[PDB]
Amino acid sequence: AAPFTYWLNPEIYDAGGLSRRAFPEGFVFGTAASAYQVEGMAKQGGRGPSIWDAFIEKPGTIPNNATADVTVDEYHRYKEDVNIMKNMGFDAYRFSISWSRIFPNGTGMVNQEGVDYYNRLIDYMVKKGIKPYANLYHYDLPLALHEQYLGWLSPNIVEAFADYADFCFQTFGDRVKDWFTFNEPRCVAALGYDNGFHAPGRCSGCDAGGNSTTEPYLAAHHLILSHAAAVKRYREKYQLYQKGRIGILLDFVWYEPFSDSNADRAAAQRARDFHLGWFLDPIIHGRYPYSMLEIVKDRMPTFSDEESRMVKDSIDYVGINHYTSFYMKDPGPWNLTPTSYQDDWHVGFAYERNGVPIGAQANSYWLYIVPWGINKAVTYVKETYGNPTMILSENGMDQPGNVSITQGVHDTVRIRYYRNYITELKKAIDDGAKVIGYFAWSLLDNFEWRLGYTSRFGIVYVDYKTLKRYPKDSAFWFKNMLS
Ligand SMILES: OC[C@@H]1[C@@H](O)[C@H](O)[C@@H](O)c2[nH]cc[n+]21
Repeated sequence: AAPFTYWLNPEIYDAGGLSRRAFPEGFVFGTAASAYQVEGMAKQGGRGPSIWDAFIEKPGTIPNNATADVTVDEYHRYKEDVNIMKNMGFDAYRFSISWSRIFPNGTGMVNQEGVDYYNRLIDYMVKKGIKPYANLYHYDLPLALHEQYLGWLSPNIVEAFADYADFCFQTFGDRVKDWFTFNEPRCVAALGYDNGFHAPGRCSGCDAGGNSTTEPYLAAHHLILSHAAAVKRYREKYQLYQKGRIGILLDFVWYEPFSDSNADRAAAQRARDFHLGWFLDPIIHGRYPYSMLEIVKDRMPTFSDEESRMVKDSIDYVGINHYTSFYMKDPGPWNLTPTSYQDDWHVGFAYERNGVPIGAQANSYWLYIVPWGINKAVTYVKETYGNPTMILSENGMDQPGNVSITQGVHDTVRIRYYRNYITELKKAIDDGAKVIGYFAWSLLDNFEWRLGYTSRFGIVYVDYKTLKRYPKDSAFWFKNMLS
């Protein structure tokens, strides 16, 4: 590469006073990824198609009709990837297992070739001293199940998921001691079924059809039951023998009141309710948020008594995926007519106060750089939910995809991002938050869902022509801070 690639960035060596000794004994630092975003071999090695394979087929879905058939090809270059992880000082890797790579049809026939891949992967991490954190679901429902009964929209999914979970616990649990059932069921439900932005692209006006007033609530409900059903398998059959732990990964945008009024304060709490409460209130309290029940009414399913008991306390810890924050305003008087889950929040978003933007915007349209947001979010979870064990399970930011190696590696904006967010995380911990780990999204630039390869989130740059890896300055910033 060009000489400027090798300029030594002084920011690499400013850890902002952070080290392992600024965190609890045993605190875990890792990176996070997902099966579809990094594996490749989408249509090979036995893997049956998922909803994203079909979704991607519609022209104009991914920019430049790009695909994840290869992406960064972690399927073949996992040893290199794990080696970078170890060399940069990380303790852990949160990956996901692909459901349809294990069960090409979602239920029934096991794909032994898929099982073999995950065994290779996990065994290699253990060999190198990287702790495996396995996530069971990251947007990749087997297409068959969507075809049979529309996947998350059917109560049939619950036992289908629990069986897949069961198999994974049986198969991988001798060395995986850290499980998550779902990555961000709120996005699975909202992007899948409210605005159709993600697979299977259902919504009120969408080509695929759908109903934004009802389907996201149906989906969310079945995701919760599926989580609880899977955890029940874990607890009853595996937990006391494998001695591991199981949680869920929940996204949480911080919602800050725009002003001190009762109205704006209530708006911010209302947003938290619909964004996080939706899943965390059932799991901690066995019930939905009050605001949701009153606003959404008949459109929300209800839990039976049995269901409520299965759902309550169905985690050993909660993963919080946190990136960004917004101001929240009371939007005036509310219609009235059901329109969508997002509309049901009855809030106004604001991105600046007194001419000052809440923060700089990263590449992604939704990502505003607001480090103090991570402190408020974690503290809120501490105060609202009885100080549960937490993992800060995703955090990072993106550069535009169209940049050269030479430019891509000097990501001092990302160094600032981490220094500042990790610093604000430390404060919330120092103040009592029971956070036991932190994971950066992501090790490698990868397939960014609807943004394709126009968004680079990695701390390692990937040349998509050659699949060669180039650690960015931020990787070295971690390496330095972690020793
Ligand atoms: O947008 C960057 C990343 C995605 O790539 C991940 O798959 C997803 O877990 C997520 N949630 C919030 C931000 N992100």
